[PDB]
Amino acid sequence: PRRRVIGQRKILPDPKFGSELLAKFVNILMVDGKKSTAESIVYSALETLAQRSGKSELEAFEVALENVRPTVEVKSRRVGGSTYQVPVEVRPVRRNALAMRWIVEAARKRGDKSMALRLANELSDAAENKGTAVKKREDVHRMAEANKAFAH
Amino acid sequence: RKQVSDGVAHIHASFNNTIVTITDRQGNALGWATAGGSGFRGSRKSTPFAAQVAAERCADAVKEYGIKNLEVMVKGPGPGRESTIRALNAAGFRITNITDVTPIPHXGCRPPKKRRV
Amino acid sequence: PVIKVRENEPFDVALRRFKRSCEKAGVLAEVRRREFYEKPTTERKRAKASAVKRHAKKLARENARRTRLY
RNA sequence: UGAGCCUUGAUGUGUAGGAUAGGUGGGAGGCUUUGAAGUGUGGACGCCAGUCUGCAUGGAGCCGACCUUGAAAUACCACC
RNA sequence: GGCCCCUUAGCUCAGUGGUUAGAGCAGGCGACUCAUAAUCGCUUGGUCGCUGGUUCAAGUCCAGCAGGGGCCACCA
RNA sequence: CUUGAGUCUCGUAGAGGGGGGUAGAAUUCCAGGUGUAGCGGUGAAAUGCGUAGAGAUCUGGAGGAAUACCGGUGGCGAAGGCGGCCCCCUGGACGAAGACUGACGCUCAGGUGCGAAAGCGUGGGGAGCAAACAGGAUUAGAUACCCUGGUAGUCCACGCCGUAAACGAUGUCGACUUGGAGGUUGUGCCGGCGUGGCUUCCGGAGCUAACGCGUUAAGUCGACCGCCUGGGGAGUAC
Ligand SMILES: [Mg+2]
Ligand SMILES: [Mg+2]
Ligand SMILES: [Mg+2]
Ligand SMILES: [Mg+2]
Ligand SMILES: [Mg+2]
Ligand SMILES: [Mg+2]
Ligand SMILES: [Mg+2]
Ligand SMILES: [Mg+2]
Ligand SMILES: [Mg+2]
Ligand SMILES: [Mg+2]
Ligand SMILES: [Mg+2]
Ligand SMILES: [Mg+2]
Ligand SMILES: [Mg+2]
Ligand SMILES: [Mg+2]
Ligand SMILES: [Mg+2]
Ligand SMILES: [Mg+2]
Ligand SMILES: [Mg+2]
Ligand SMILES: [Mg+2]
Ligand SMILES: [Mg+2]
Ligand SMILES: [Mg+2]
Repeated sequence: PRRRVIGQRKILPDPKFGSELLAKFVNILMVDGKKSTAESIVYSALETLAQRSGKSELEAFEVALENVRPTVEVKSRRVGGSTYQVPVEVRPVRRNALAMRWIVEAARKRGDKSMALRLANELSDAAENKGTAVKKREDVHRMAEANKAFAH
Repeated sequence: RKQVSDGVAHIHASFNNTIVTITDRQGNALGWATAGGSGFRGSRKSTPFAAQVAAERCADAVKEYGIKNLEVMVKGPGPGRESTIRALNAAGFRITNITDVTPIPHXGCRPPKKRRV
Repeated sequence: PVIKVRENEPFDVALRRFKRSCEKAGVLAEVRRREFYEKPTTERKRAKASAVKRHAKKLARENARRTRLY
């Protein structure tokens, strides 16, 4: 906004794991205000991923999340009346938000029998650089790399 | 191919492009590179980043002579006047002299007319 | 703009002093000026305008001294 | 500064792989202080993995096939 | 009559006999912009004329027959 | 008769004018060496140039036009105008002390002369720039603005033409009338104190419809000249 006044809203960690990050993930997955359904789906998919990978629910999720976070992005700036696309550096909170949004949207557009199974498959495939989320991250990175002469 | 150990880097930086050439002390060229040949067309061609990329490619291409020292002669008003020198220094060469050699008439001829944009 | 790198100094200081020597020599100003043709009448008019603006600025700066803002 | 032939030495790493592999071949005994395993000085070529080569020290071994390849020892060798 | 050059994806063109079939052109989906044109990213797309035989391995070997061009021949 | 006007003697500053000679930087072109795949241009492109060797870089030569820095509301000229350096011919302006002539003055209808740039005639020269013209773009169209080329012309000698926002939009000559801050150029006395010429900015009385001018007047007066009389038709027709 015009005045730079806004604050920040707190969040409450999930019950069975005590991590706010899974709470934000559930929030992004939620539709129509129905939080219980989202938590059911998240817990089922995450435990399936845990028993397939064999380590745990938390660190498997974090390892999958690490392979999607972007590092540079493209914005637009003016110098003499003309607008150029320019690479900029993203902040960690923005990194987490972008990664979660990409994972959820990639998972929604699949062809399995349930949303939990879709999300489990997407996370498992992303934990080793295979999913469409990884492809989109690579696309963004190379698009930023192309417009490198305009930075600074 | 033939050891020289001394060279002169000539930089030609106009408003649209930049050309760097390496010559022996006697003016004999050994290699060259341009910003337009490195994969930069149009507007991107006239940025300091392209100039440093071209400078490092020229340093790459002139390696077969064992060049150890350099002196720099810059002409032109273009953007790539000083990033080229930094790239040449970062390429490992030893810099000895820097000189401006841009031509100035002492009156001369008549320039073109103003563009009415 | 003749620069000789002296004994035992880093590259950045030599670059900076070369830049200041070339800025002193007024090279880029000349390259900018001799780009196109300017009629004698245009040059005389611009010189008069510059002199008038200098005088007005000096008078305003001097005049601001007597007054107080609050 | 070309072309032709005559003169020798290098030269060519599919996968596999002791292996930077053209065939053939009298073929498996030659080389051996007519300075050898393994060092140091040192040059060359090199898909830069490694081969060739001058000297010195050392001073005298490698040794065929012997086992993965279809192939081996230029261990001596004629042919291109 | 004699040389020569021109078929490889949809076209034009590179392709070395060892584990290669590549490039340039359209359409499509995106990115930047309040919004266009300009730029930028990702894409859709091979019977290498039919047949032959040589190697461990035949797109790369020639063999049988194609369509038009550039010079030169020719006294039923 | 000497106070207006003029002559003589000594110095000062100056892109004032006409003619000849000469230097250094840069652009273009010609010949050669190295070297190799782009250059150039634009908001983005294309036309154009290049593997028949370009652009970049070094050496040698040819030719034309203009004089960076000094450089400045600095200087000179009736106005138009005048800028590298050296010599030859030549016009004006100002200051200090004195001598000489004796009203020899001011203004001027017709008349005469000078007068930017473009343009016309004859003979030369031609680097760069660039009306006309050709091509590439942009656009609904683009006889344009932008890009790539380019001929008259721009240069010299001699001769015409006679016009410009030729402007300070302010005719020439003389006398009188509070101040302040600077620039440039002479001179007197001992950095200070005076005294002449030209010039930039502000401002008082006064004047003006107002804006503004204000000792360089658009203030107070005198001599002579030129011009105006509602807007179009028209600065046109005969
Ligand atoms: Mg020019
Ligand atoms: Mg231009
Ligand atoms: Mg008179
Ligand atoms: Mg008259
Ligand atoms: Mg004229
Ligand atoms: Mg004429
Ligand atoms: Mg003529
Ligand atoms: Mg015509
Ligand atoms: Mg033009
Ligand atoms: Mg006239
Ligand atoms: Mg008139
Ligand atoms: Mg008038
Ligand atoms: Mg008069
Ligand atoms: Mg009045
Ligand atoms: Mg006033
Ligand atoms: Mg007064
Ligand atoms: Mg009066
Ligand atoms: Mg009046
Ligand atoms: Mg009337
Ligand atoms: Mg008339």
